[PDB]
Amino acid sequence: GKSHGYRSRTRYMFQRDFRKHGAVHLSTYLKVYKVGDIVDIKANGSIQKGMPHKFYQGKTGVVYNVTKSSVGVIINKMVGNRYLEKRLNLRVEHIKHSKCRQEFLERVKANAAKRAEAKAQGVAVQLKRQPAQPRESRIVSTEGNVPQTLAPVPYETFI
Amino acid sequence: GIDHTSKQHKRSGHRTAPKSDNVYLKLLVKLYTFLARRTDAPFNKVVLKALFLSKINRPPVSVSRIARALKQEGAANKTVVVVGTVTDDARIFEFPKTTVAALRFTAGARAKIVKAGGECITLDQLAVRAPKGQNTLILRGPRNSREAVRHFGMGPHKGKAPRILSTGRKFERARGRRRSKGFKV
Amino acid sequence: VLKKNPLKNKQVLLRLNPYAKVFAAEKLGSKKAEKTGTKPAAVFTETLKHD
Amino acid sequence: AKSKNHTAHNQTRKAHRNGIKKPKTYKYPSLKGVDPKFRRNHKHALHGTAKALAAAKK
Amino acid sequence: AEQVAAERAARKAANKEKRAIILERNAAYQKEYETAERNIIQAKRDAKAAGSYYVEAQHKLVFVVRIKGINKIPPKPRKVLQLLRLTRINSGTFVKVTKATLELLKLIEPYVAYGYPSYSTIRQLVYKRGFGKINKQRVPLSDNAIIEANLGKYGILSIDDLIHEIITVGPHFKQANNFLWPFKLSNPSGGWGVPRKFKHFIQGGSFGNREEFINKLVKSMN
Amino acid sequence: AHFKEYQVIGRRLPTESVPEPKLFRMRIFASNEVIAKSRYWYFLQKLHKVKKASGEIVSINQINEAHPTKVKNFGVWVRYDSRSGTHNMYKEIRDVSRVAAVETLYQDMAARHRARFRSIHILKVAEIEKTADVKRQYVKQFLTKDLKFPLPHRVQKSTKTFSYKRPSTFY
RNA sequence: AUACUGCCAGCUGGGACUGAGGACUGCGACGUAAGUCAAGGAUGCUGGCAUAAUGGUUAUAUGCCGCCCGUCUUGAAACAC
RNA sequence: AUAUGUAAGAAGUCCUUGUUACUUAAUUGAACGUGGACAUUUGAAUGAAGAGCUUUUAGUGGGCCAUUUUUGGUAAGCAGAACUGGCGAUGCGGGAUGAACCGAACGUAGAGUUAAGGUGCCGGAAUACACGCUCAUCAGACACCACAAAAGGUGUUAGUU
RNA sequence: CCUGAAAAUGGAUGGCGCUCAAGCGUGUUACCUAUACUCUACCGUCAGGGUUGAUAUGAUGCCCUGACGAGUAGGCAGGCG
Repeated sequence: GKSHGYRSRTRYMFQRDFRKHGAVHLSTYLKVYKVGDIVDIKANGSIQKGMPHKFYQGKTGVVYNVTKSSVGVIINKMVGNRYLEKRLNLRVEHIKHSKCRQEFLERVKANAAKRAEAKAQGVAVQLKRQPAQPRESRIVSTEGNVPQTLAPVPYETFI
Repeated sequence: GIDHTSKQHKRSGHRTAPKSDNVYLKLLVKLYTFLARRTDAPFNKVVLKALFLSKINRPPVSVSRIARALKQEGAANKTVVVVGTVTDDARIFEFPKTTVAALRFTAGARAKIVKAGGECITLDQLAVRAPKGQNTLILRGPRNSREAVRHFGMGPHKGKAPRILSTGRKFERARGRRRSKGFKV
Repeated sequence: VLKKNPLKNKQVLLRLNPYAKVFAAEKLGSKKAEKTGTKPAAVFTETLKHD
Repeated sequence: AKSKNHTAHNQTRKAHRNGIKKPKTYKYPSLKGVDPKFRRNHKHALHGTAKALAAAKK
Repeated sequence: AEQVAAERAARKAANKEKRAIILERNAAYQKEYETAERNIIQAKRDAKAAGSYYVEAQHKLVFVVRIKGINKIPPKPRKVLQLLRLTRINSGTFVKVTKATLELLKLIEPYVAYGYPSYSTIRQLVYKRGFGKINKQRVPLSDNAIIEANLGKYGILSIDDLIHEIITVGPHFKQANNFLWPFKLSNPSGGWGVPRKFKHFIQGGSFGNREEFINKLVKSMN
Repeated sequence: AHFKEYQVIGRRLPTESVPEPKLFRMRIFASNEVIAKSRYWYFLQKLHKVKKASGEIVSINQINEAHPTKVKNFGVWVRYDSRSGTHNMYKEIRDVSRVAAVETLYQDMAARHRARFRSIHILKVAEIEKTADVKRQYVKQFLTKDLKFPLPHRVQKSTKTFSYKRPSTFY
């Protein structure tokens, strides 16, 4: 008979770590999550209450509720031909903030700084990001760097 | 061959040339098509599409609703334009001295308008006295307050008026609707 | 009613561009250049011809 | 008379016909499922805010 | 109101002034092209004389032609082709070179032939097959009036200005390229030059990045 | 088509830590510039820790033969892949150009060992002109002194399908 | 100078298919201005018969192609009905 | 590696904390908000063929076949899964012939160019051009594909010592 | 290339036939043609539009522009009898 339990096929996924077993460091309990914060889900195998499902393992959501030792996270899950909004009551041990959102907020603050600078003098700030442009022309010297000619090597057993 | 992204030969999905065979409605549609084409008035365009509209999409608007629209600030002297039927409300005891333009008027509604002192006018008189819809206020009736829409979207945990014929005890008030009988919806 | 392609029908070409007229007048499609003798490097030729 | 048991063939195509478009988001999401203590406090705070705003712009 | 003498004179004077400014702009563009090419040549010669190597700047524009049919194509390359507006065989589009567009081209490598076009082939394509996307309709360019009416906010007032933006990709290259309807090229007049198309151009096939041979290929196809 | 001799010199992408990389150069026979750059990157990947994304090509110049109108023997050291393993071999051919020399080398490889340009690496091509240095009889037999020979059984191609006298193979 | 490559809004020649379309218009070119143009789709001139000549229909012949329809079926021309 | 979750702003970013029965030792925080400042780079690329939304209903609920991943099996034109593309439902050009392969998808005509496949004749197109190799008293001849192995042969050809 | 290498009606590199090939491996390059691509005409569908100057066109009228066209089960529309 087939087996599809709550923690089915979660052996290595919920495997704790290598040389990171045991108690958890208290930074995780010290972190503060407010409503609207984007957070990453990585289940902790040593904590068994508030554990997320293996589907939500590795997903990212928005905090919508805060409780004593937990946080309500909203995840859009693809069910068939649409995403449904699932609400999870996860614990702070399993939950973790989003460096991507932190970086975006830092970029927003910087962007505002450059716009203020432009309003100060207007030096064509170009707020937006640009992709990797093709490299322009350059002149490379040969003094001290005379080209060393290479040739394909003959085959040898090397055993 | 072409790798099509959208569906080929797709109709507009909107209504034009209304299904009604009313020659007078056709005359009004012709007049307002001309007005919308040669005037550039968004009022003319919206009145044209409201003329195109169907019946359940043209709910009756009550004289009480018109009175509320006039009680809106700075709207006492605006010509109240409805594309549909204006019904008489017996729950109001006062009416102002507005002008109401509409496709149809019930006897009680028209009597209320003319007794309050205003004028009931048709869409052609509205066009002749306000080609650009100057100082007009368009009224719309509640489309989503009918039996069909209250039945629409029925399913578990929606609460959408199950399609039933006999209402009362022992008519779909049992297992699947209370915890004492199996589950609750 | 009918598309007339430039690069033929000099009338349409001139309608879209009068610099076509001045380009033809000055023969800029075959334009000479002033000669200057900037000789390359002996190390350059030796690297090119290196075995 | 055995038959095919299960397959996911054609399923993604059927989904993507008119499918995986994102759900629509709203300002002021539903306050259901949030802490009822916070709900009571937010109700009272909103009532007070409305009263104070009306007093400010009488 | 006769609308025979005064209106005609005003319209013709405006047209003559617009033609004069278009001519001045085209002369400036030709001078810029010639200066850029000659400067490249003298930069290479100066590097050779100084003992250093002049590395060519990587080309900022490619022309990409979908050359495979519309059957049996996986979803990701199909979507990338649709995003690049390559929905038919022998269908071409100009692409600005960035990391994102290079990744797109690498994704759709086995179905397109792309390369680095020159001013000659760009002008050939625009003049011979130039169609604007106006009100979601493919109308032929055929008129600096049309191009100015649909792109005058960006200063593009003629086919020469449009071509200049395309070749020297600038601030409004995205708008000009999107205004340009995708080019519907014919099959090459002399053939593809290879017995089998669907190998890489390096491997003796036809698809992939033929860097500067796209000019010859697109001139044969156009 | 007919191969062309290219020198392709390129480096790794100059970083802040190590500016001005070592500028490696290669001589390669390829159809044109695109295949030349492809083969240069392939060989430089086989030899050194660098790929096309992590490096750049600073120069690619065609090399014409110094004298394309004099006969010289050519010693070609190549390595190729068979259906079983990899083998190195040395061939000698009489030819007027290095490009035509590798043309005949590739043709002879394909003819005699079914090896394709895919499977063949040209390790080295050396121009020589000394007798008693060439080791192949099928070259020394032409480098013999006062070499003259006839061409027996001459066959003349005809344009028309019908000829009105029996052909003569004299010469 | 010349295998080569690239460009020409460079110059000439020989073929083919097509001719869609309107009661004033548009965009243009051409000697210091009259107005003409290859510029928003073919006109000019000249021949043969004032008919089964061109054609339509039909029956053969010829070149190539063409499995018997309906159904069940993953699959029918089926030695499946 | 390939796949895969997020974010790339106006429902946003900064001073007034205005309300609270929540919370704090505390006008401390939390949530919501009033006043003010931010334009043609409103905060990457590309595209968008009009976004979005509702009702109602048909047929279907025997599938099969490539290329890759892969299970049982000696194996199977066997049985069973994953992604994608196809056939079913689809003609057309090529593989002589063939549901799936290769090209390419289809209104009625004309001209031109090709794809895949080909150019001795059947059969439209070089009894082309160039270099080699092969002589079989069962040659070899173009994927899917319509089969062949270990072993051996100074047959012949080409390759370190 | 040859030996290994044996199955039953007569038989299939598709056949004829082919031996410095019309075989095998690899390179130029010309050439042939699909209902595919380009351009043009016509038909239909869809979309976007223009039109209240005569006392002539039910404005379901007239006109302009562009894109598209496979199809079983099935749906709808417009028509014939």
